[PDB]
Amino acid sequence: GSSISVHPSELSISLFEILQGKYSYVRGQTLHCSLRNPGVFFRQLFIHLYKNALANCSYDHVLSDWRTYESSAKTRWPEKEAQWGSYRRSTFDSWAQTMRMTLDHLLLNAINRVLYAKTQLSYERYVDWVVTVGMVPVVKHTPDHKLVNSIQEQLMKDCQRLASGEKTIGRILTSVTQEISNLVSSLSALYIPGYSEVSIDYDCVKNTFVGLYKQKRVHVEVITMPAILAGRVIFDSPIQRMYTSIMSCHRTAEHAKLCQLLNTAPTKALVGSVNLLTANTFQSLGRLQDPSLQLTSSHIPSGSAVLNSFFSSYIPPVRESMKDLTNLWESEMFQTYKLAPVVDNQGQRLSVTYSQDTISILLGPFTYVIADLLQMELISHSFVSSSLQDIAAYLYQTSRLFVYITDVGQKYC
Amino acid sequence: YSEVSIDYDCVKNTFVGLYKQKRVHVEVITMPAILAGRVIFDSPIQRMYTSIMSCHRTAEHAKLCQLLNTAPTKALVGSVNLLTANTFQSLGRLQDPSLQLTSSHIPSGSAVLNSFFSSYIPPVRESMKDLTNLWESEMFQTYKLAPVVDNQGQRLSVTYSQDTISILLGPFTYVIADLLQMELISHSFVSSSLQDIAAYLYQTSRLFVYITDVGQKYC
Amino acid sequence: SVNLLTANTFQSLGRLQDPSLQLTSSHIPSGSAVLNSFFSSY
Repeated sequence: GSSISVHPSELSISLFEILQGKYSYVRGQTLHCSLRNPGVFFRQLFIHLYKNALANCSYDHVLSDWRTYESSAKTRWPEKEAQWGSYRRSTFDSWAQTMRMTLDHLLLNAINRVLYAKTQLSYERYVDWVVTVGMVPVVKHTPDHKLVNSIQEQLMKDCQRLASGEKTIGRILTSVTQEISNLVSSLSALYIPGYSEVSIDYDCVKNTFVGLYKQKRVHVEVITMPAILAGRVIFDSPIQRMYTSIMSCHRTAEHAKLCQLLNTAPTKALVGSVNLLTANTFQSLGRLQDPSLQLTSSHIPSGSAVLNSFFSSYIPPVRESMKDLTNLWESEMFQTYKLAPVVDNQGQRLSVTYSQDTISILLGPFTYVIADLLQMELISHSFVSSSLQDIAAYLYQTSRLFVYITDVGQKYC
Repeated sequence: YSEVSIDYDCVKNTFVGLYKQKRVHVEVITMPAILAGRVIFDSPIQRMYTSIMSCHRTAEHAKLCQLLNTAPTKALVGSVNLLTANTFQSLGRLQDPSLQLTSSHIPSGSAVLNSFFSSYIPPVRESMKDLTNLWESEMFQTYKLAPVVDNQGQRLSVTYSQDTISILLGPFTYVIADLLQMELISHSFVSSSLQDIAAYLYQTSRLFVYITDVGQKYC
Repeated sequence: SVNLLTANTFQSLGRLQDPSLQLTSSHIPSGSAVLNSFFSSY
């Protein structure tokens, strides 16, 4: 009735080292290294914080500012009050392009500084958790106002570029700033706590699995429940499904190296420091005159009259196990996490991007389950290979601000 | 500033570095594993370290089997460069007992019953052909570099991508130096030229908007 | 015990001088005069 079992066993200490590649390493391990990419989750923080800044609905505030922009352009062009047909088409495009460069300057700078905050979360640990084990330890730290207070002064410094002087131009530009003032302080505080330590901390077995730091307990989040036998715990993991063939490749490679180093001497019979790549052939042969390298002694102890003898040659099948594993891990990430590669003509492989199916498997529980992040929205499929210039360009056409400008532009036509 | 493979680093809860008499601040992008016995890093070279060591030791093994099989006649007992030298001048210098025979003394109390011969067998170049495909899959998946390829699958020089510019030039610009106003480069600008950069930025600049505003009033 | 992929060739051959790796003993107990013999491969 104890109900406790150790998680860091002899199996689990070897599972984390497979990714680290000390024991066995092949070409198929590299496709897991693209699964550890934090830049796709970095795109989710860029889309979320930019969309809600452009989600403010202020109809009368937008239409009142074009009137003051029109009244400014009346004084800049004197003696042209009689004509007004050419006045519309030049100043309307002149009104729209002013508002893009102000959002290019101040709005995008606040997004990237939250995105690249020093030592807060770890997506590379999270892929190192989930692929190895279904459990994700959660250490909740205190939300510290160290990087937060550096942002809260830049809340004022976003206004200091306009210096609160242009109330007409600012009342759109601060309305999108006063929403991102509140949202960053709500997002960055939730961006702090969640931490874990891969291959360091300790985990136990009960009805609900528990983890522990030096003196405190650690909450455990499980995405895939392993099998718990009373003798030995077997995980439901893609590496655990690979563990038989990973062990078999290194032992036959050490067997292959053993047969190489045993067949060094050219003459085998019965009885009954300078690097050689750098050394000259004249200097090497003076050092190779040793009885260990030239002969193999086979003593054959007494009471033994040798009747016959045979010779055995070099035969490990070395590279056939390596060529299987490169096709084996290639079929693993493309079917467990369903990654879609891009392929040029004549079947040439390029870098593998993510898919819509892996963004529900990984970035679903990474965003929603780990941290209490309610308002977050999942990324569309075509945005994973895009650029930061391409993201803010496409989101403008579906934003709130473009609807108001199109409403103004179709009345005057 | 920093000094690669020169300065000194320690291990604590927060990692610290040191110059001759002053402390050096340490910025960490990937946290390694800290075991009490041996420290194992989370590095792409550290993930390669097993196969890098195995290639040189079997190449030194391959060179050892070459230099052991020099003499053409092997039996039991029981300075001018040769590329530059003439064949008549070389054979006068090759009349040496070390190059012609291999002595195998077989010490006393040993009546040799049988004997065998072993030939040259290292698998030399198969380890080298694996590593060229191994590092090719490493930078294209850890840093996600996009190459350009002509027809019939011919490889050209590999440019950067949008994914490596967040991994490398993100922490290089923002984390290291307090550079607030810096903006990350667009994707299509990495292969451009300096004439092409200033041409394209003019069409989205502030100055072109004012000139277009003047040019549409008079039309 | 050092892994042969990591070990030097000079350090390995000092450890490979063992009677188990070099020979196979086939005792063929008494009352048996061996007439012929054969070899089987992989």
